[PDB]
Amino acid sequence: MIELRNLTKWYPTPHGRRYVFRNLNFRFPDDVSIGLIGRNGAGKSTLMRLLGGIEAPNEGEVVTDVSISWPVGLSGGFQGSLTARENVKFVCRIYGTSHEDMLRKVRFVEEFAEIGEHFDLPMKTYSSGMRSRVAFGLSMAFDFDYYLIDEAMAVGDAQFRAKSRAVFDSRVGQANMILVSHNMNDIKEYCDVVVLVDQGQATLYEDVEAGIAAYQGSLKKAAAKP
Amino acid sequence: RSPWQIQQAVLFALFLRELKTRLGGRWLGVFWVLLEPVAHIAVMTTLFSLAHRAAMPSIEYPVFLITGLIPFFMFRGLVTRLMEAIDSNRGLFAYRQVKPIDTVIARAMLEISLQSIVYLIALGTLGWLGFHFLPVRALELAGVSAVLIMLGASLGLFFAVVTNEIPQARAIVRISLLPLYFVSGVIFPVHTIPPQYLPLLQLNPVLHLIELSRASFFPQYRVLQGINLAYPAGFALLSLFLALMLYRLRRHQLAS
Amino acid sequence: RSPWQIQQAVLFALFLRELKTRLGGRWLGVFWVLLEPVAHIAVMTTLFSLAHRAAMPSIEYPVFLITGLIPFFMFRGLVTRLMEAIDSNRGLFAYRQVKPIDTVIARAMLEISLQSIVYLIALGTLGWLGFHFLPVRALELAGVSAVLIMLGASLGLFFAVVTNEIPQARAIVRISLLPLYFVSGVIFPVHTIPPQYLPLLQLNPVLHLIELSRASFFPQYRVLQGINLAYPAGFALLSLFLALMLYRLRRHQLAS
Amino acid sequence: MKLVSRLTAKRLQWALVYLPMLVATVYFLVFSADRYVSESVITVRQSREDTCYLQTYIHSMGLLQKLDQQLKLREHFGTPLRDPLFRLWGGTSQEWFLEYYRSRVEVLMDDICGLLTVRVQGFEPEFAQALNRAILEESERFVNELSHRMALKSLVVVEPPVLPEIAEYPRRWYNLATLLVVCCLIYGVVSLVVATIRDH
Amino acid sequence: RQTSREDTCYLQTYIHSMGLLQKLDQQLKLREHFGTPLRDPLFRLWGGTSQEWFLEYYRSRVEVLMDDICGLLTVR
Amino acid sequence: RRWYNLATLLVVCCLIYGVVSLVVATIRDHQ
Amino acid sequence: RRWYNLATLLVVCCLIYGVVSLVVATIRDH
Repeated sequence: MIELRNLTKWYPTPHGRRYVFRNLNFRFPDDVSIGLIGRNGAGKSTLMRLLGGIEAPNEGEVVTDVSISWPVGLSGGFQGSLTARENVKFVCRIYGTSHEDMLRKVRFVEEFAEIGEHFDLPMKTYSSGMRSRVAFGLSMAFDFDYYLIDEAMAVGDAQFRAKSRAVFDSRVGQANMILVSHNMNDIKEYCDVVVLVDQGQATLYEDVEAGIAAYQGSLKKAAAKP
Repeated sequence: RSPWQIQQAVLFALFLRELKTRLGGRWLGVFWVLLEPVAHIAVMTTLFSLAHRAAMPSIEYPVFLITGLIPFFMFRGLVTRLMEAIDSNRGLFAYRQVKPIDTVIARAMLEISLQSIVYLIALGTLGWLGFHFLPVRALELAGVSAVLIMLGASLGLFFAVVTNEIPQARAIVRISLLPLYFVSGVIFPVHTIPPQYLPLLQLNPVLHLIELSRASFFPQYRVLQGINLAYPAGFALLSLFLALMLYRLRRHQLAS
Repeated sequence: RSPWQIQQAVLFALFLRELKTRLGGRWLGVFWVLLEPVAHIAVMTTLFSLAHRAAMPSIEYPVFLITGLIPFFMFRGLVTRLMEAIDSNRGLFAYRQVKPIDTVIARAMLEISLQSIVYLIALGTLGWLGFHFLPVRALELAGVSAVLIMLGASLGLFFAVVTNEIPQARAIVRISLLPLYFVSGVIFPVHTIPPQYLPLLQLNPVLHLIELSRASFFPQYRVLQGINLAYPAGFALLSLFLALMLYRLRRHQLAS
Repeated sequence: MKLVSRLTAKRLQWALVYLPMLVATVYFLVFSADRYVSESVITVRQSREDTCYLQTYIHSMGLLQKLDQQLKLREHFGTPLRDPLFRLWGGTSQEWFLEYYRSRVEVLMDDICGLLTVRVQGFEPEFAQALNRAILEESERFVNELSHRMALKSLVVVEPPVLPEIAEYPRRWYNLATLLVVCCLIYGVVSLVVATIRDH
Repeated sequence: RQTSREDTCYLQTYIHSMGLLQKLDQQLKLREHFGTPLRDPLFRLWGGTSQEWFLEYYRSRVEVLMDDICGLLTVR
Repeated sequence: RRWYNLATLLVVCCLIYGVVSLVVATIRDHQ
Repeated sequence: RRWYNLATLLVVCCLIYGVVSLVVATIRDH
């Protein structure tokens, strides 16, 4: 169960408060896959960050009784001067995971990353792909009830993308996923319900096709505005 | 999952995380942090030995200097590393159950443990040289040290919360700390300065704490009037209440 | 496109870049860079006025203290801001036609201009209070100031090149600068300290520079023996040659 | 490293908190012996050099031999068989006897008056007062003899030695409390250090 | 005063001395007077207390302050 | 003191030339 | 003092050698 109660989030600008959400109250459907769609700047990424706990709402709150993951593939939470083994160890201490569990978590991340000796080298020497790989491994290291993706399927090379797709296909049936993607084929394949974000309001569609049609109609209406 | 267990886990993670940054990667930060007191000891012993002999022929300079210098180092370290705690780990706030107060108190406990180690090492090497190291009254010394630690941590937390989104204030409080080295009378005994400027110097709580620590540490140490523990104790309690209240008021804005 | 022209353009750009960063975002940095000297003026005047009166009844404390404190502030600012120049703009070397030496000399000229402005303001406010401000021998004072500026910039560049890929050294040189405040004899006249420790204190070049600046600034100021300009001049020349040579050797490795 | 992780918590808890306090409580509440204190405050007048000589003379060896001849300190201090720490074991060396005596009598002098205070410990209050009185008499005779040997001066007793009613130095509760504080601090530091070495 | 600081600081030491306490207890019966308030158990002299505790109580009840710039003894 | 002065002036001139040449090379390194 | 003088001369020779080594590394850089 995920609920946004009185969620009001704004951005500080010199011309005033750029409000993104105003008194947003919305209940996510339970034990289903969610496709968060909307226009550019409508508020998909910030809502995903609010769900993942990266950014706290200015007003209201998010109430959840299930585990919500961080953006998968995000390298912003790392330390450049700290190596990957100590980084995933620190993330393990964040969630209070036991020593044996941390060991395998570390071994699993190291084996999935396929980086090598640079696994004992810090992120300030890493590239974008290396950071994406280690972030993806640290994301899969924990069994989350909900996994959040924002265009994380286009990272890495073809082999890494295929490995991630196979892993997530094996994961399907064990955990839920909130996906923010501009490609509606992925929404049709991976998501069971659709949540459209527009003008600070979230609308739920139990049918993926209906939500896609509604978003396309909203885009056409926006383009038709003179 | 009670809040206490996750709080303890994240505190331990932050503490060892800070320990890694503060100490050298080659495990050599202890060398510099032990060099810091001995240089001051050397320069003050070569600069004010005969002045202290003229001051009082009862307590030798090295122990009297250490027993005031190390608590002052603990205080300045607490203030300095506590005021910079929040604006050093902005990315780490991305994870849930992190908070800034956990970072500031992890830095506080790291500083406390490190300076306790330095104090124990200094007392050991002082007793190895034939000096006097055993405190005559250790309970009063422990209470005074606890009050000083609480005051330093409270001031550091207050400066961390208040001077958010203005680094420049952090630039000036440091220059306020330099005269406090001489105002507090840690180096030279305060019994020598004439009373004409005493009351203005009685408003420094760390002065009262240092004289009371010296009185509880040494046998037959004369403490002058108006060096009660009540004034620094009330200062520390009021500042801690104010800092906690200000942090509670500005909670989500500090996380950012 | 002559090398001097592009060098001047990038120096002006880098110069204003350092300016924006050093000065406040609300055009307020002049306030604190004027507040730093006056606090030390106040505390030293309230702490050592009668001591200076007992020292010599010829030169009043404010002008004598300013004329040594401002050059020392310029020297310490040059060293501190110069040694941190390379490891502050690591994202600036991505563009070509730029070098770390451009950043260090832009910071040097910014510090020189700021401290020259502060010195002129202090001299003006000193002459507005009825004191003596006009230098009796200004050419010798200018030469001494130039030597001190070159020595400070050279030491800062040397510490910038040498202590790359080890920030911990930058942690300890600050604690090497605090005793230098009292060793140099800027606050109190050096004529009072007994000669028993003079030969150890004559190895400080900034001491010689400060006494020579005071001698060239004041009429009938007695300079003690062994305060020749030759020793600090040779120190500055040798250090500048060594620093430029070390920069030239570690040129491509510095920028990364 | 195999035993480094084997210290766990309960072993460290036991061997660093509870066993030392068991032995401390057992010693203080049963094995300890009371040590009464007699306090005197004297000065020398016709002069900081003179009370300096006196302060050196109180802890000297010749005064110790004279007092041992007079009052038999070695026999008196060996009586408390229950206390093994603060008793004078028989057949011990002369140097240890001097160190023990110097520990038993504490000599202090204020710098702003020159008053010299002495506190003499003994296992019987009358013996402590007698030892303090003998110390004062021998000091007076010593300064008079030093004045006479050159070829005038007398001791001033601001406070004559008292006869104590109860002993004051073997404080058991205060020692237990400061042991609590020191033990807790030593636990905290060593547990933090064992945690960080184990995490490595 | 004669007809310095040494004699008045000797007095400062002597006011809290045990011999003066014995003389005052003989003269004025301090033990009997300081045990009269029974409703106050914190600032009363309990019966059958040790001589050391009696001396500490007397030192708490009599406060002696020294003015060094004037050399004046204030006894409260 | 002819020889001491000559040696000191030679060392000083060598250091000055080294500094000037290094500064000139650093200025030239802007292509 | 033969050994003290030899140690001092060794130290100053090592320092001189280091200085000329860095100088000759600098000039050799084209």
